[PDB]
Amino acid sequence: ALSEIETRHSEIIKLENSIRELHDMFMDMAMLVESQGEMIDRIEYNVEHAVDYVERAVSDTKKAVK
Amino acid sequence: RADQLADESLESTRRMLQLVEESKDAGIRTLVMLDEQGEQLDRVEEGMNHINQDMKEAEKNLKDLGKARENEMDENLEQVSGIIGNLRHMALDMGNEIDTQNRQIDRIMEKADSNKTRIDEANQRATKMLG
Amino acid sequence: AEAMALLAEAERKVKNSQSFFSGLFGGSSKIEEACEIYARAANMFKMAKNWSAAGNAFCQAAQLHLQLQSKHDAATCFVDAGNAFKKADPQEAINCLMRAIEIYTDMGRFTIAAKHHISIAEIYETELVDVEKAIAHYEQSADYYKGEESNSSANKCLLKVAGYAAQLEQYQKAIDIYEQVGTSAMDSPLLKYSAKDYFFKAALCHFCIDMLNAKLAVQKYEELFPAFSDSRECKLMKKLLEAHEEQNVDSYTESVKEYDSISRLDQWLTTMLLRIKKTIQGDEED
Amino acid sequence: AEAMALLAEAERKVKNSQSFFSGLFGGSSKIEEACEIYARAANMFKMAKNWSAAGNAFCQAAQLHLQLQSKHDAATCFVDAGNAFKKADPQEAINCLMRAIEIYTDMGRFTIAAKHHISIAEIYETELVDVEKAIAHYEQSADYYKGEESNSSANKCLLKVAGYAAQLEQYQKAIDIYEQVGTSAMDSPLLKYSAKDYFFKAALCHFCIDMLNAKLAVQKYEELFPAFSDSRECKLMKKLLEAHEEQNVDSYTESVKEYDSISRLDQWLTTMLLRIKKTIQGDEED
Amino acid sequence: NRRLQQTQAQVDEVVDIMRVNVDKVLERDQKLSELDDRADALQAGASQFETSAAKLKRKYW
Amino acid sequence: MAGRSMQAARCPTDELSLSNCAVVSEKDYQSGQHVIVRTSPNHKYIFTLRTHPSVVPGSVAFSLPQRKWAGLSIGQEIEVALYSFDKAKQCIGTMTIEIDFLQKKNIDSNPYDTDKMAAEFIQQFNNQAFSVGQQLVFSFNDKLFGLLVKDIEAMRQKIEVGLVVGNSQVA
Repeated sequence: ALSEIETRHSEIIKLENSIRELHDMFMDMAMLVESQGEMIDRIEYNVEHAVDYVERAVSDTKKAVK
Repeated sequence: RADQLADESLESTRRMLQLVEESKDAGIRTLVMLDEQGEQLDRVEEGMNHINQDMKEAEKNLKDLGKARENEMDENLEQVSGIIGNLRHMALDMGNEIDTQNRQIDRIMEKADSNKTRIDEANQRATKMLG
Repeated sequence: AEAMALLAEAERKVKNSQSFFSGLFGGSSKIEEACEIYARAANMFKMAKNWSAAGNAFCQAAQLHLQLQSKHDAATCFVDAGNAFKKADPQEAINCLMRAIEIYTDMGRFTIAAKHHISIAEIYETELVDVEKAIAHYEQSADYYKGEESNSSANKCLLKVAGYAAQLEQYQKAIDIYEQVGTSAMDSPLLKYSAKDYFFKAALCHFCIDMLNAKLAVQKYEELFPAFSDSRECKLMKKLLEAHEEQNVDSYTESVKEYDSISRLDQWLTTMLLRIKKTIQGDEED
Repeated sequence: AEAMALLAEAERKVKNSQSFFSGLFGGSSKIEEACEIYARAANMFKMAKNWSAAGNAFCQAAQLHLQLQSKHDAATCFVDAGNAFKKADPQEAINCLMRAIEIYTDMGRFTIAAKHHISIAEIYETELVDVEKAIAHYEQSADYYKGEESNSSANKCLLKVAGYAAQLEQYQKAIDIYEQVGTSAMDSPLLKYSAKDYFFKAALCHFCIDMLNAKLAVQKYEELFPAFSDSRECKLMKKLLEAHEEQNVDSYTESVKEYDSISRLDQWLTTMLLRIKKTIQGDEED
Repeated sequence: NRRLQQTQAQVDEVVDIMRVNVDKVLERDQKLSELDDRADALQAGASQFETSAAKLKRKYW
Repeated sequence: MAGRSMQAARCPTDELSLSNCAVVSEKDYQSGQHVIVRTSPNHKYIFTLRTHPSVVPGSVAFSLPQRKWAGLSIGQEIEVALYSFDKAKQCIGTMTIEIDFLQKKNIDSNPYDTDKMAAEFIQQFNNQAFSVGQQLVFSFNDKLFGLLVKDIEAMRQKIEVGLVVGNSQVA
């Protein structure tokens, strides 16, 4: 029936693009996961290094009393 | 009209499959990164605790010095359905992962400030012992 | 290495030294030691799953910490205490948190003041069930987040505020919140996708308005047929607005029946849609 | 707890000591204490929601910090001042922000300099509405990001630049940006997907184009019919190029209506499409 | 026709998820940003302290 | 209780005009109660009340049809008092009404199923008071009409004023 194959059309087009919008999110999100994935590249960097500077700080201070 | 309503829709179903499948790959990469980024944080946590423990040792010592078309078409539908219902699988997983790391970062930011203020106190309590 | 043992030594340590004990010096050096003791106790208490004991233990170490002058790490201890009581059997879950924020607030730490401010409003609702005090917090908290330009969290909290404000009859005061968070969301080409629901909520929330507050909010919204995300916002709304302007509680209840297929209604929507269905029924046979 | 009082004490201690006050040493030790004072003041000013007062207070604490020799934590204060003025009634914000960058820049902290730089132009566009000064910043900032290896961010900024450059009429200066951000987007198979819109924009922007500058940007494009994503880029473009080269403000305005079906047109697109829509009419009428 | 409307809401079901996921990336924006800057200014105040400590070393060691 | 001074007003909106109910304020009465208006020691009328936060405290609003029946004018003093019916002798069972078109420029001779009318008349005028010789407007399918009680019978004695219940047969 035309009322079926037709309703199907407007429904499928309202099914694919319904994924479009969703697809757009995976686009932006993915672009953000990598974007914010940069800060972590610095976090890991800073953290360990911050421990290096502090470690040298706790050492000198201890030897400054001995 | 039923000829251009089904076919076009078929070319439409094709777009769906690829769009989701091509996005799922990005989803994998996302989860793949979420896993790695998770380790990078489990390595940051070690710092927060390390810094708060060492600074406590510094202060003490410092203060010390101070003081068939509809058939295959329908077949694709069963595929789209199985993929979407699967898109949630990761969608949910990536959710827990985030909520997890997000919580871990909270403990970091907190301690981070406590350590920061402390390191500043040490610096100030260090420029007052010279001489 | 016994909990009670530590608690005891800790007690004998925490006390302003005087007379023979004081000798020549003292003060912070002792009270600090006691703090570390109680913390070490709270540790094994959370071990044996005593919680109550662990929480109160942290309360001890914390309060003592203040007696030394160290609000920072103290407040953090207050947090360990709050988390303890929360996931425990006694109360105090609310007190510890208030005692933590009173510190983070004055110390000039709003970033966190709001972090636990939301946890607070979350417990004062899911536990104490005090929506009127929860909203006050969700709100003031969003104010702080907005100050830190953390628009995101600011919105998270506002969404909570309005969301429960509607359940608390505060419909108009809710739509205002949706209007603000709705206008302060279009700026980001990433919230355009979410900006819908805001308009749907604001267009559903009715302070018993007789004019077209909704017929106007639906218009303020920009929609086109090619939308598929929109099909889950105004398309339905318009059909509900006509179903209200015509006292037809059959077109509204049938439309909610159809719409309840392509997009399920959460508890919130149901409660409000029901409230609107009642504004229609209570107006028809009458 | 008196802001006015703190603001006074801070003054009485913020002055190069001499005579019986200076003693043997001194200097930075005092001015720092003063900074802490004004900070505490701005803190309660924001507590009472006087913001403006809090902002100017931070301005004082910051300015003082410079007089100590500590550009770092100083600039951070300038930031706080900006967040205050922004979520306040005065307009100051911009100033503080500029004063922040000059520090992060001279210090070498370009990473954060750009982090704020983007927020700068973001305010000079959402507030002062001075795009001419916004683009300059989005650009100079993208240079820093692109220098910090950070390609993604650099592209975010470039997108801002070109995007608003076409609104200001700078079409060619926009297509160049789209071309570059397009060739530097394929090196990441995690961006190929979006590389479309870039070509679509670069081909839409017309500096009174008369030939095939766009037909050339659409031909350089590699569309894969079986790669359905492209259906939101070139396929339309070709039909528009024809509707342009054939002085037909109907085929173009009909194609915009159809494409507006399979793919919702956003603000930007609309504005530019209408501009091209008139370049045809005036040519039908010459 | 059934399998059609059947797949519909299912897809939208994932769309509703991305929504929450998007709200998750925003949270990861506030944290990283401010924190990365704070922890970055840490090495600044930490390095200086290590410097002053060097002086305490050449006068007390 | 025993009676209080009130002032006649106009119906709030056309909405409460198709209910044939005296609209009052929430500060005075409450929707559901019955009252007896007084204009003289011999002219007593009974109406049904319906609250509305638009009415002025200390006054009752009546529709045009009601004012043309009880002889009420916009700006007069009347004494209203609570009236409780006796569901045992004043319950309407068979009431004959003289239906008629309200407007002329819309009077059609087309068929009108009475069943649907007697079903909608009890669905809109239920738990209300009616008197012999009372005049009101009937809204059947958005079509304006006019009624005129001729005779009322209790669930056969004739009653002055009755209470239309759920199992009431209208003719």
